Amino acid sequence: LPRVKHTLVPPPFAHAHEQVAASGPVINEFEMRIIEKEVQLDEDAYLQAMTFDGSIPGPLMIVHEGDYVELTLINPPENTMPHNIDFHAATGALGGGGLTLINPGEKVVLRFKATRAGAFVYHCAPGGPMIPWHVVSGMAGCIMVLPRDGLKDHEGKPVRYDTVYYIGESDHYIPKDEDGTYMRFSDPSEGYEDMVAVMDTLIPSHIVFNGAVGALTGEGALKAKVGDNVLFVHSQPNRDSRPHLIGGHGDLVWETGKFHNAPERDLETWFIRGGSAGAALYKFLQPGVYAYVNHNLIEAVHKGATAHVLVEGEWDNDLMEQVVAPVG
Amino acid sequence: LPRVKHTLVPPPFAHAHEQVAASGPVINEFEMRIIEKEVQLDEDAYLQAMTFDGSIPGPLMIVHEGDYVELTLINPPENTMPHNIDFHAATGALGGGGLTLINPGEKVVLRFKATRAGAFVYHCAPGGPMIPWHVVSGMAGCIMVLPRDGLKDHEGKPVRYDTVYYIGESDHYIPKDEDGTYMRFSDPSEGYEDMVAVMDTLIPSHIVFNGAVGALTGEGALKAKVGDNVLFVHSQPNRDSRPHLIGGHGDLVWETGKFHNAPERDLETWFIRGGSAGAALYKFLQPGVYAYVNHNLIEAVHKGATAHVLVEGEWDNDLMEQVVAPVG
Amino acid sequence: LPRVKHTLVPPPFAHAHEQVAASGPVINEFEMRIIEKEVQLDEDAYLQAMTFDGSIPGPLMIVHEGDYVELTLINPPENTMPHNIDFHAATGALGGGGLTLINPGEKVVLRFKATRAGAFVYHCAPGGPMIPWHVVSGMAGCIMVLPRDGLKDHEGKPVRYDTVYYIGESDHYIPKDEDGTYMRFSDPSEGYEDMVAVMDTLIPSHIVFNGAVGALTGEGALKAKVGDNVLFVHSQPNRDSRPHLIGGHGDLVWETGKFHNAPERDLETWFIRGGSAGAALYKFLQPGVYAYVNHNLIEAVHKGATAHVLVEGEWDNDLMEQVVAPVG
Ligand SMILES: [Cu+2]
Ligand SMILES: [Cu+2]
Ligand SMILES: [Cu+2]
Ligand SMILES: [Cu+2]
Ligand SMILES: [Cu+2]
Ligand SMILES: [Cu+2]
Ligand SMILES: [Mg+2]
Ligand SMILES: [Mg+2]
Ligand SMILES: [Mg+2]
Ligand SMILES: [Mg+2]
Ligand SMILES: [Mg+2]
Ligand SMILES: [Mg+2]
Ligand SMILES: [Mg+2]
Ligand SMILES: [Mg+2]
Ligand SMILES: [Mg+2]
Repeated sequence: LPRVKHTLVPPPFAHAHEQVAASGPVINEFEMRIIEKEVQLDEDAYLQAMTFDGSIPGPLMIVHEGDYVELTLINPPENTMPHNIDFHAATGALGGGGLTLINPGEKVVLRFKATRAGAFVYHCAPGGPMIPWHVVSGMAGCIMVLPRDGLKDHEGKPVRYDTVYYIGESDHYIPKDEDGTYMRFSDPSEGYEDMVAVMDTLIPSHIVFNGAVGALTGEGALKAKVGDNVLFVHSQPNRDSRPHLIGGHGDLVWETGKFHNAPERDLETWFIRGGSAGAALYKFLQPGVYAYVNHNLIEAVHKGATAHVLVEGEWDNDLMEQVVAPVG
Repeated sequence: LPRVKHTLVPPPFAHAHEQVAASGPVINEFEMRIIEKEVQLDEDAYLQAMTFDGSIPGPLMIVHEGDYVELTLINPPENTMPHNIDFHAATGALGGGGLTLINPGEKVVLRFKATRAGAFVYHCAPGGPMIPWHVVSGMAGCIMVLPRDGLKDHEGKPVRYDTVYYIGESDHYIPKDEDGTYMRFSDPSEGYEDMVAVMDTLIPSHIVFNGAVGALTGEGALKAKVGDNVLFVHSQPNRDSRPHLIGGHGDLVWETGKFHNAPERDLETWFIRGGSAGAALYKFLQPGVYAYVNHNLIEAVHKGATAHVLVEGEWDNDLMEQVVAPVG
Repeated sequence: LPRVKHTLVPPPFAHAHEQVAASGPVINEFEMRIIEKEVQLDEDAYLQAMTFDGSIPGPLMIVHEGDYVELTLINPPENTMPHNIDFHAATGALGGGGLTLINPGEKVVLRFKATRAGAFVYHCAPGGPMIPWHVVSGMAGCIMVLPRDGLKDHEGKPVRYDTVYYIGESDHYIPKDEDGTYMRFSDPSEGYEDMVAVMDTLIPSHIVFNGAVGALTGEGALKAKVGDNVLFVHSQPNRDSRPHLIGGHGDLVWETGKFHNAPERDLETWFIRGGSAGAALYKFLQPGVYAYVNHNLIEAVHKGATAHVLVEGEWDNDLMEQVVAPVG
């Protein structure tokens, strides 16, 4: 088969691809370097992170159903921990987890057949308590396996997006001093026991998009134009989420994220199960600011799960109009 | 278009309406007054509440798909906070949030087109941390946008309800003294910091139907007759719920709440995503008491999420019979 | 109608049955003894348990749609509490709860018609705060009501399983000393107040399959062969779960668990609503170890929600291959 080498792009963006496969099956070649580093989650909150390719989430991979995926995974010598990868897209050996365990200083190449269309989580899963710990330290991303003929709606009609944004949502469990301020450590291992204690409460200290509070707001805000069909691919490798586009809807939504299932329509809020990726298509109809949020609003605002979308275009009074301005 | 002025009715009831639109599109006129007040949630538990029209949830609005909605929203001078409204039913300006911010002493009129059929949350969302806070202080309701030709099942057959009940479920975060008793404040602002601390744990002190523990039990119990088709419209603006009619089922269920999607059938328990409204139709077959509950039973019983339904009619031994009474 | 007496088998196994009903409607006779006993959840963690037939979950019952179910329920004199049973499969009297309350020393026989196909929770529900308490002390199981003609897919095609495994997931709330170690009591009543306090946080101390941490790992691991179609019936009577077969998928999934609804396909992770049972069919394609987990990985690993499946057969390099072994 033809081989195709991809240059991955950081989230929320996506590497160059075509929705309708331009060729028959190919072998898709990707490479990622595991990067262990402390990352700033919020003003005075840091995580001893473990990442695929330096980002949280790991970068989005896009292939077509029936293609193969060959991932070269590298664990540089500066790292402290063994690591591996579990593709929920894959069949066998714990999603690849059982064939990809690498020590600092090693690399591995895994091939699998992308036999099933949909957005899928990939995540580290070295074994035992290392499994949740590596995930909640940021070690998860997404691979999107498109049907060879592109997306289809609930009636089998072809549908197309102008833009895909990959929204990786991640729950983190940063230990706190008695006064509520966050603790700092020299490395992930030093912080492990105190993190486990937070993990055991099941209460995230932070729940973020693109690896930090406000990553996708301000200068990081998503951009679109009236008329654009935007696919929002949303992963959550460990905990549930309930995405909502404030001022919009999900025109077509695969909340369980598998493209041969019929999508639901007109959703206000949908549901990403912890350990999965879903996808929602919306055509923007109005200009202005939108917020894309986890609609546990405490999770959205206090914990960090809020992105903004800035949309340019012409306002439509038929859809909405302020008939009487605030007055009194 | 014709204009129609509605008199809203408190939950769990619904204002006068027809399921199959009697006319072509109309402009529906509603008015609500924001009422800030301390409300009793339980025997020794009070909330500094912020309400639409004095109730938790805010009252149910019912219109048809393609109609317009013109809401006059009033923030009386006795109130302390600015407020607004986000209709998840609406397209643009943060659901109307960006066009409806009003100070105490002001009123505003918003128009929007109800372009999408389904039950939708409406909720206050003034901006930033005010957003979760106003919601968890009780500031949310529901608008139900019926298809012009009424409800249809999974096969496109017309279906009809005898009764709609609006069940508004709300999670609250009342601060506690060390001994577990609940704190009281002079106004919402005074209580804000202590409430944020509870909010951050993500653990509600109370989860209630119709604004208080036992609101829909005892004298508040819902009523029906064997043979009645009852639509249970269930909102939860901030947190997930898993509704269950004890002794019954969901005959037709739109758990994501959007009527053009095919409903599921025969459900024991369904799922309302935080930030959404769903709807379930059941035809009562047996008389007696039923409980309608969030089936996290701790949430149902300890937190307050239990309603009762008292059903009159004739018992059917073919469905169930006590063959041998307790004996020994 | 013919009467059929069943010998129940402990979970995760299932009593002898046929998927396509061999006869027209029958009356299915089951008997269960309530057993109150302290059970070991983990190395140094015990629960004052209340069980159907001595197991957590209670044993799986399997009947066909249109059959009757006659359960003889026995509360031996050594027990301390009244008990009853609520079949979510049943119509009327709080699922049978209102016809089955029995004191220690009593027995009762309930008949109901299994009018609806699907997997359903059954659980104790004596009344008031006894309801969540008996459930979280282990008092819940499942009845699976198969369509008379067996399972059908999203296109109405007959499908068949080789093996059903009943995975009962249960959240428990064991009180802790200040140092984080677990408390022991002489009986359930002695432990009640301290358990309520844990219940109120909504944070389980343990979340287990088949009644204990590691029940379904090690010697308890599930077994299958490449090619086997295994139905995983998954109940959670009180709290949500998000099941995942590591290294596999859900080929056909009824996450809300009602068989006349079309299943979704190719799922990575699905969702069991608290208070329900769902079911997922998978055909094993690769040999080796799999883990079946709640994909809140903290819940899976720290809390106990992990089962293993050991699969024998021939490896398929087309699906997955380690192209370059760890090297460096
Ligand atoms: Cu790792
Ligand atoms: Cu996984
Ligand atoms: Cu407000
Ligand atoms: Cu909203
Ligand atoms: Cu009991
Ligand atoms: Cu129940
Ligand atoms: Mg690179
Ligand atoms: Mg400090
Ligand atoms: Mg469209
Ligand atoms: Mg009025
Ligand atoms: Mg006090
Ligand atoms: Mg019917
Ligand atoms: Mg026996
Ligand atoms: Mg101790
Ligand atoms: Mg198949």
